[PDB]
Amino acid sequence: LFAPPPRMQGKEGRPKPHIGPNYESYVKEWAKTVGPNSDEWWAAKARETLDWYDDFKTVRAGGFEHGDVQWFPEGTLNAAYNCLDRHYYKNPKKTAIIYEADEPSESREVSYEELMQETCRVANVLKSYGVKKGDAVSIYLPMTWQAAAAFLACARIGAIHSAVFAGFSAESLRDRVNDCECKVLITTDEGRRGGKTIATKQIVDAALQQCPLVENVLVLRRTGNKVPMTEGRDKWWDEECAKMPAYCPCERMASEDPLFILYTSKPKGVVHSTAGYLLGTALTLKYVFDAHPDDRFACMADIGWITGHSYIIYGPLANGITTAVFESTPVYPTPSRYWDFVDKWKATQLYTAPTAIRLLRRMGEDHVKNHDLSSLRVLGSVGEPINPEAWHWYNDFAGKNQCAIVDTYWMTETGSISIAPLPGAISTKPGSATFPFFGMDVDIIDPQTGQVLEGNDVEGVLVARRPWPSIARTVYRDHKRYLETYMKPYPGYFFFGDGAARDYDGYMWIK
Amino acid sequence: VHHVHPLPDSVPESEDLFAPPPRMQGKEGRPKPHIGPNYESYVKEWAKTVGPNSDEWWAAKARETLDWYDDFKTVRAGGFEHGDVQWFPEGTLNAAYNCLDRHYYKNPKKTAIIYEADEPSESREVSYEELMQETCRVANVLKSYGVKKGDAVSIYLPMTWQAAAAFLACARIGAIHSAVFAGFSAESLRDRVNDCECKVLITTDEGRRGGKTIATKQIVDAALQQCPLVENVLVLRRTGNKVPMTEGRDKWWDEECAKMPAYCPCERMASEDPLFILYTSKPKGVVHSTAGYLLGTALTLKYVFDAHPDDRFACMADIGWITGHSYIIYGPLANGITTAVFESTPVYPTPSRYWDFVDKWKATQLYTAPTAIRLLRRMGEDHVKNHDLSSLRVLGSVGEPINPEAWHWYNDFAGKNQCAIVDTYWMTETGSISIAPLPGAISTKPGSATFPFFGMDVDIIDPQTGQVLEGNDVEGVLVARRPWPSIARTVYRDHKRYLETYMKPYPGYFFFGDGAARDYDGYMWIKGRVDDVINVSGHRLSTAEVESALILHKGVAETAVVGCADDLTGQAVYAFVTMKPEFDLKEADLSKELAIQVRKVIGPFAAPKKIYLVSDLPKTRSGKIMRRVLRKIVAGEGDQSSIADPQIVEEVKQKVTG
Amino acid sequence: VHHVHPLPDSVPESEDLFAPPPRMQGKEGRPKPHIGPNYESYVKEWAKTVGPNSDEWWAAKARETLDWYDDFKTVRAGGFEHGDVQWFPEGTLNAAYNCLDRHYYKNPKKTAIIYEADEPSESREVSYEELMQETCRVANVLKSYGVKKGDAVSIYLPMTWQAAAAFLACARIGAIHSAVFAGFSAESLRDRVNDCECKVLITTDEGRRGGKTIATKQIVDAALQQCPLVENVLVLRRTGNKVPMTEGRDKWWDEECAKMPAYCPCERMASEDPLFILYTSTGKPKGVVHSTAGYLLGTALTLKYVFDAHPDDRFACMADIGWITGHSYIIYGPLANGITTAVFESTPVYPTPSRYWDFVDKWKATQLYTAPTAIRLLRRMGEDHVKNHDLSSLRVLGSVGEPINPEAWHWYNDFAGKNQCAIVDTYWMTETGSISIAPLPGAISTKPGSATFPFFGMDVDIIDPQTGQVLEGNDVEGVLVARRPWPSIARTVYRDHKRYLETYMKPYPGYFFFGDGAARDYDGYMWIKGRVDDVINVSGHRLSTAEVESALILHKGVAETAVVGCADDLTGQAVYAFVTMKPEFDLKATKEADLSKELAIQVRKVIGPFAAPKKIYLVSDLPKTRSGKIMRRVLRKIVAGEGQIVEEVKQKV
Ligand SMILES: CCCCOP(=O)(O)OC[C@H]1O[C@@H](n2cnc3c(N)ncnc32)[C@H](O)[C@@H]1O
Ligand SMILES: CCCCOP(=O)(O)OC[C@H]1O[C@@H](n2cnc3c(N)ncnc32)[C@H](O)[C@@H]1O
Ligand SMILES: CCCCOP(=O)(O)OC[C@H]1O[C@@H](n2cnc3c(N)ncnc32)[C@H](O)[C@@H]1O
Repeated sequence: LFAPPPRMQGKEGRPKPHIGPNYESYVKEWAKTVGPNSDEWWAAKARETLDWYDDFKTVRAGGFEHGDVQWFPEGTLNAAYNCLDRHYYKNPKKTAIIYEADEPSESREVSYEELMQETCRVANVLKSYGVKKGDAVSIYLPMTWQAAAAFLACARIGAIHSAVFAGFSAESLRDRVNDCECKVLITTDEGRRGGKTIATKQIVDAALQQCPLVENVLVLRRTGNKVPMTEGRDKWWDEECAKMPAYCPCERMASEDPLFILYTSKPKGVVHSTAGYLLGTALTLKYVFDAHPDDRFACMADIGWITGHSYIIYGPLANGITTAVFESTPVYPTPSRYWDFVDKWKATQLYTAPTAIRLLRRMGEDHVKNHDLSSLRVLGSVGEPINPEAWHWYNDFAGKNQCAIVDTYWMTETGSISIAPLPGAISTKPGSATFPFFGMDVDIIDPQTGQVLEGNDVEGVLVARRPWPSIARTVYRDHKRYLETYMKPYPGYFFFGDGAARDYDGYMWIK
Repeated sequence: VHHVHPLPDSVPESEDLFAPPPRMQGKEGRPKPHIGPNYESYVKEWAKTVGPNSDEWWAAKARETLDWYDDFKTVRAGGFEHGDVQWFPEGTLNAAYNCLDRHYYKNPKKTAIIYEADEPSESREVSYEELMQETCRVANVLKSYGVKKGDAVSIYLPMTWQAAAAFLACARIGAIHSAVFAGFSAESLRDRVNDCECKVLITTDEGRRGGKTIATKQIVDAALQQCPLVENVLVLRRTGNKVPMTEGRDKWWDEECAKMPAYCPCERMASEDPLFILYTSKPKGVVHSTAGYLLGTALTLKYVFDAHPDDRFACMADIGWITGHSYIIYGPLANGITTAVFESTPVYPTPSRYWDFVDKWKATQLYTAPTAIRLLRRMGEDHVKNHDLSSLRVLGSVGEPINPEAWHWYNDFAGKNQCAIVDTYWMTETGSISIAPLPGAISTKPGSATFPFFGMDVDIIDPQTGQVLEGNDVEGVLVARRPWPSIARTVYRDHKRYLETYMKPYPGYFFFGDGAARDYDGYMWIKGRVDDVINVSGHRLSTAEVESALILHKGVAETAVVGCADDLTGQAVYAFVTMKPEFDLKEADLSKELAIQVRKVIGPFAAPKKIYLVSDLPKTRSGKIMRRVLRKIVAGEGDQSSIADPQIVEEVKQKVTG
Repeated sequence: VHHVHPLPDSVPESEDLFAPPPRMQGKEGRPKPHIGPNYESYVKEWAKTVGPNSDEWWAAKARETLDWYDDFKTVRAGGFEHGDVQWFPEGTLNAAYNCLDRHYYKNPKKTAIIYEADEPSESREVSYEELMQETCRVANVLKSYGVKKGDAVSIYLPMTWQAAAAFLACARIGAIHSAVFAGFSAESLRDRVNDCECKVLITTDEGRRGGKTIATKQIVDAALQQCPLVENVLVLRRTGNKVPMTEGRDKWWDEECAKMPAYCPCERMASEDPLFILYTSTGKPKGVVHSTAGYLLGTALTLKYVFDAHPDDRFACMADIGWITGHSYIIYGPLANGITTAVFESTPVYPTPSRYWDFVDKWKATQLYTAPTAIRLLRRMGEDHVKNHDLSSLRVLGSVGEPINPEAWHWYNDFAGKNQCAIVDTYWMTETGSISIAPLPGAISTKPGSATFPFFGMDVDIIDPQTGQVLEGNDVEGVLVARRPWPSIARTVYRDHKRYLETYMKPYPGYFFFGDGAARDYDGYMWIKGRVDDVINVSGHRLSTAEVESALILHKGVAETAVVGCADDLTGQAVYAFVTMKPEFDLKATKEADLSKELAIQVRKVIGPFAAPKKIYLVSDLPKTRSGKIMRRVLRKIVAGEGQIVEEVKQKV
């Protein structure tokens, strides 16, 4: 066990946590977010967290059975306005993105103003190509800060972006491009990671040879090395944006308009809508990571995955804080890079996968023991169970046993963290996600019985009892596959696909 | 000394007045009427809805009745002269939101549609949840075809419940639906599909009505060979019989919808955005806009039929005509009540069908047409006399004048003398009911529409004089003084025809095209189309008044009178007469009895010069008597395909020319 | 004593200050000024509109002046450096609603347009009802061609009242209109049509201007042979004479409109959606883009305050909708205010040079707005055309387009105004959207040739082009800059934002650069001296075109002049003058040599000895654009040797 450490109780001049100090304080608030009286909390949270063009009237409707989940349906908003414009109007020079380049010397801070201006220019480029509200746009970009401008330009005009991880092959890119039927692709000339050159345009050129709908390719000049360019079809990002004004109006989006598709391994195009997803990411960032206005949030994932979607771009920028976009690897130049980064920028949270937490602990304690790491308050794990040898090391060499460790469990289809400790309220057990997040009423069902095994010291499949705002709404042009995979196996429930157990202490353990 | 006479009736005028019966007085546990309990309560509310200070009532009614995304500022503007009528123009709303979403959110399992299939066993209740989900899937299918706000979508569907989902899916996204009655020939379909220039058509494999199979998909294919703009066809699998499916163009409804999410956002529509095009009988595309039309249907449904939240409204018309647009789909669903989609005919499997339907579902109101009333009246009382039917409180009649004889049969046997009868006058171009009794307030006369609805200020003009005839006991052509919210806004891409037809004949007025009389008590009588008058020796006759006289004779089921030129009287009346099957047939003596009764009740100038006793009248598939055919046959123009049974035409030619 | 001099004038400076006359004082039954009665009343209101606390006033004026569908939250944002200017960004509205619907709802029979046809008898009044219905019909026609929000639509229409309907039909549905002056060549039309990539073009069969025919449809057909994207052409039947019509592509306005309803909904536009592109004529055609709310607010406010417009005024701007002046002060400005605006189809000299004054007395115009070129044309025609007219309905007379010489200014004040009108010399540009510097007629005492003081929201300064630094205080001369964005500034150059930044934002970083020379005199009055590019540096003495031309016109029988610089080895540059004499002048009686001597002598007395021209050319007319601006770049290169009025000038040179 490990109760909330000094940095998560207001001591040493730190911000006091939003939920604290004990489990009773967490349960008091979470109880407001589930059950038949939880609309009130969700309605206020919706109106306090997001800027709306038109208010909503209904909080929620629909359910798992037919896949017609609705949240704040009559409201209209825009994700770019909430992640850029509204913070730009309040503090234009605040840093939105810490761009940590592959080479450390090339890093620099990108203000909300600069990010909004680039987003507006790209939005104007997409409009000049004929991209309309509801069209899909594919994005094949590595971890340069302009990836955020690419996402938010699509959201700004109501286009649906579909991000394709920049390590995917020509065939995997082709499949995802063809499935979403985008007519525009946004990519780079080359990607730079761990000191090597990704030939992204070369992969794009070979992929597009079997992509008959793509008519326009916008190419970011990331390296300037000679890459092939197809006349008419291919245009340079900087040359196109130079022609455009640095402001663009926001399309007024219905709450349930699709915000993006994310193909997850045939590739299944997981579709998230606008307000519910945006709310879930902003509330999870705030409470699960205890974000405060001046925080510098360092999520080391990739924007090609949902972790990059929710916890690099949408979550942090919606909260108006600073977010890191890390271009390199955990061990380039040396295995100390994560900590070189943490002290150089004074990151207040770090968020990473157990895979990397174990490629660092394997590289030796010499790379972490002589750093400050004092700016960190919360350390986060995501993607896979953290072995108890990894949990203790991340607490020791990364937190100096003074940061809370949040084991966050979720999936692409949940949009936002489902079960995790709130670091100022929950005492952690290594390898446990502990209690479920606001809006997540989870239970355990016996697969041999189809019956929920109530109580403690139980084990079975993990399910959810009621829809939550950030839940994925469909699988793109394959709603049947959406109902069969998540909704058919346990009627009245959502089926995560993961086994789980709840021990005597009520703590959840994800198998 | 009254110059205006009621439609011929066998009941004395002094005993032919019908006050709201106990079921419409808040007795017997029935809901109390919204407007009651006498005429002055009608006038009291009506007076707030016309004239220089009616904006306040209409602004308030609009905001109470409909859920708006954005409020309106202006209540009304525009006018007849240039056809620029506007209502609530700055407001935005969506018709599918008002007909589905807002009721789904309140009571998702409440029944939206009683789907009464052709085969009675296959009937079932469709919840607001289920109808909304199917509406959103179809809307999502339409968007995947590139249907945008303001695009036309043709609909060629019979009376299954999915037809409501087709209408509402178009409105959900701001597309303009153009519904085509599923009984129309390939040529009529083609003409409508081309005129509206839609790129998408929604239809069935087949339809089932009265136990026969309608080969809609086959008809579609013949039409589409002459509709170059149609790219997508969405085919509902209603029967499952093998039908042709053109690769690429044609997709199955259930297969497309299975790919799509069960919710879809609503397009935020301006008040004056076109909601639909409805062709009449070149085909004239009557355009209605959104807020004023929807408000019109919701208010008339509520007040003309005294609808209350648990009512099960049984309008037996077809969504292919305005009666089904306004009083099956939009009016009843906007009010959040339960509405019937009746897939069958009134006499299938037997003429007991309406009454089986009423008691099975405890229908609270019934709304049908005089041809159906006369059709069941013909088949006798065995099929109706032994039902309860006490769930009914209001019985409606629409489409033509209802002969008093038929009115009394409706009142005696459908209503067991315990329902109010609402004779509702209106047209496709008026959007909603223009003149009718409010059934908790108005004392009814058989054959009279009585008094104008909220927002309708109607007068009678002497057509020779062009001036309004002030007062009572007057006769002329019906006109409306000011625009009302649900009036048609244009004729599709033919605004000149719209102004020339309704707005030019009497400037400052809307011209209905009907002759009308207001009697001594102020009751309005719709007598017929202006174009259909018979002039005999200077006496102008409506067909309805002579036909009402003929049906007072025992054994008569239905008649159609026509005028024919005459050298000494200008025209003469000719009558085609239909008898109940039970009547014992001699023919020459019955015909003389019929002519004598017309001369006694109207005058010798109305007496048919000749009477043709036929076994059936020529009727279209939609049920109307084919009067032009009868006229042209009497006129010697026998050699000059809407006919439901063409063998009848030869039978009529034989009896006239043989 | 003063380093900055007024433009040379025959009147002594101490009698040359003109307080608001009684028509502008609320006497004789005239409306009381919105701002008055003196300089301090102007300053008191103007201080609310600039500086770090001016949001409150702009938010109030925006909500009071325009009808909004959605309110805004942010008043202003962005700046010159990147060209991301935003005003009222979250608000939504529609320009057609604001110029038509809301006035139609209140008083439908009020006259929106006084249509003054080429022939005076063919003129008539167009109600707000009639104009709204024609706008809605055309908007419905455009929607039937598939025009969507954000599409561009070219307009090649002469000055008939339907030009306003075509602009507003585009605004009504959110299309971006691109108007092209109806006299432009086919090659000029082609370039503008292709640049904006429109698929629809609105035009006439023919235009009528001064009894001459404008083969608009013939010119169009030539242009469209090289315009591949244009699919639909809507042809107004202005004359009904036989013009070619291409089957399918071309349709008749009246036949299309007759099929359409006479109401059409308004598209809900964001504040910063583009309203129109307007191409200007030193390089390629520059497509200046204005957005919706700020531009409309600016034209509405300037119309109200610079011309002191009141609800029943009959505003007579004599420009052409092909230029920004007609955009701002014929259509959008006056119709947003709900008043009556004039659409004048003729020329100032058709039928007689009394047309303007015939027009003014026929309609009882309350304000007149025209250009110095027209003023100096009527001047040379003689005063009998104006002398025996009433003209008393007038309260404000305005001048736009170029520096107005004091000689022209007094002729305007004495004859057009009978010394009872305020003269408002209005300085601005296509790129400013609306009037930038002008007298407020109920408050400001005018000097002949001074624009006087900045408008609400305009915070201007003078920079020394030789140092890049602002000149502090009064009695200074340099180049005019603005310190902050204003609501109606142009947002970009269409698909060429880099040219927008390089031209306006980069010359003096931190400021907006107008490209004009200017001086702020000892009283704080601003004087616009000419274009920076037209300045002539004679041995260090920087001479502006306006002051030398204003000197030359003080000579008897001089009608109009242009001076340009060319390099001379001794003085670096020397002044070269092209002079136009009134047509009655006897060129044989006066040897041109003695004319030159008296002219060069007259220049030395008002400006200085360095300012005399090195050579004077007598010409019959000067090279001018279709707008009327003198094409001094042509004269400068022709004088520099580098080669129909141009062939006459080159031969004479
Ligand atoms: C988490 C988003 C990254 C990619 O998301 P994805 O590719 O959709 O995969 C989701 C799967 O990650 C596993 N997982 C996630 N967090 C935990 C945790 N804290 N403890 C144990 N397992 C975890 C689950 O098995 C889940 O199903
Ligand atoms: C009304 C909806 C279906 C028909 O709509 P439509 O096809 O546009 O027919 C309009 C014409 O039907 C006649 N009509 C209609 N209802 C009545 C009535 N209650 N009493 C007398 N005549 C009536 C009129 O002549 C009218 O003008
Ligand atoms: C203003 C609309 C018509 C021309 O619009 P434009 O074609 O954008 O011309 C812009 C240039 O016109 C000159 N100019 C304009 N008005 C004045 C004035 N009152 N005094 C002195 N000069 C003036 C300037 O040099 C300006 O830069």
